[PDB]
Amino acid sequence: LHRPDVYLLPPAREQLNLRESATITCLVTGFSPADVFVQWMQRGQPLSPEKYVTSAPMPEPQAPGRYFAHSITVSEEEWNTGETYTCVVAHEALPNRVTERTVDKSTGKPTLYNVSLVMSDTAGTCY
Amino acid sequence: LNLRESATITCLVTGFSPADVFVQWMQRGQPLSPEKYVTSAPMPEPQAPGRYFAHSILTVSEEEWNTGETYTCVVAHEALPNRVTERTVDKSTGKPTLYNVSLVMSDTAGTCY
Amino acid sequence: KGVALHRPDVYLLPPAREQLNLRESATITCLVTGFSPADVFVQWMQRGQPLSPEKYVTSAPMPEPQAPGRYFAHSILTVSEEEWNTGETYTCVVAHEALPNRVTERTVDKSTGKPTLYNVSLVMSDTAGTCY
Amino acid sequence: ERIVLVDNKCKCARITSRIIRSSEDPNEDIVERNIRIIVPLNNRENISDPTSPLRTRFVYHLSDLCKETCYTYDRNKCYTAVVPLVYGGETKMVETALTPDACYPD
Repeated sequence: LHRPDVYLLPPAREQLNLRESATITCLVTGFSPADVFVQWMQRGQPLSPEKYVTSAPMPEPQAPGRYFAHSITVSEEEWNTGETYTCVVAHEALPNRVTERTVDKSTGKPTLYNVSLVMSDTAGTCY
Repeated sequence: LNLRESATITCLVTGFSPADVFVQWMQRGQPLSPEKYVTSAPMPEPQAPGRYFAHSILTVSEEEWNTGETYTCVVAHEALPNRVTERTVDKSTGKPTLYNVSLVMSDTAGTCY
Repeated sequence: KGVALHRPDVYLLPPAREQLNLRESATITCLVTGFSPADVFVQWMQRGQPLSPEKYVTSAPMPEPQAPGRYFAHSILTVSEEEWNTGETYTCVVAHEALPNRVTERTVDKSTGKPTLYNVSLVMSDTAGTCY
Repeated sequence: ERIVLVDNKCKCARITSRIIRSSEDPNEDIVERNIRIIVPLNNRENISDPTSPLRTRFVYHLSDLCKETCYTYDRNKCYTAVVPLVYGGETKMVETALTPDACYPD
């Protein structure tokens, strides 16, 4: 009935410093009706069902009609390369029932920028 | 955050045995009504047989979130030495994010694309 | 009949600032250099309005010192100082067979002539961006 | 490994990101974002029509360009007008070339 919203939550650093594992989730919320599909894709090959756990479409207190759900584990030294752990959502109120969003290890909060921008008179054509 | 309508905060509890944990939200010294947050039911973990995990979701508007507040998540379970722990969040919980901005003005200096 | 159609370079020069001190008149010019052969037509358009031929006098091509094949010529126009004080940009045209279009245009006014002030107010925001 | 996010040449921006592997430390790898822009410094509000005032105020939204009067020119795309030049008796209603080496046929 309406447009689902998907966001990515990287694992917290305090979980990673234990050098034991990591947890990655992409929260889907603000959708109607219920019974929305979620799939986990990595490097183009399907991910095995046991490594992820999917919640149920419970309602949320703010929006009665809209529904929300959840899905979620990797080894600690595997996420360092990222692999971006894509998750795709299939909902009826979508253009092609695909609203893929993904985040890799590089994607996220930037520690530093060193933004070095140049500018000069001899320009105007994007040389 | 970038749509500026509201925000959601999530509290994750992981790796507890047995079941029957308790969770709630403490607001700078006063509790909130239960309906303002949703707690996920206990669920067996795939890898660890005896462990369980659970979620707590609280939605609150961005306009007030632009103010500091505390928004602490408190959990009670028997395994803890004092049976109760808690954590807190804030917009300032980020990182310093060092900048190293450099700017050049002269047209004379050689430029590359 | 034996001359290469070299690119006719065209430059525009505005009146000097010292000339704009007695508030008498001004003098714009356009020069064409490094081309072959001769018989190149040049005139000024004023915002698309053709200009009177008698108001300006052009030169006759003569061989270039460094390159004998290349030729060059000048065109000079005189206008009032308050005309430039009001802006009123013009453009100088070329008519030479070397260019596939045979025509190029320029633009000269107060803004394009030696801007002494640089009001740069660039704004940068949202360093994260939505680029996916 | 440097990944180029967007290379929009109309605004002439090269937004791109990299990951830097640290020393023998836990793999909390840092994230870096190098940005470089180019301003004509001598063009106008309208990059083609010779009537707009000079470029004074510049706006660089680092999310909008990643999808609109883009400032700099392009390698091949350009806009051009027509002159009333007659070239003597033989009438020459010829299209022109506002940008040299950029308005060439392509």
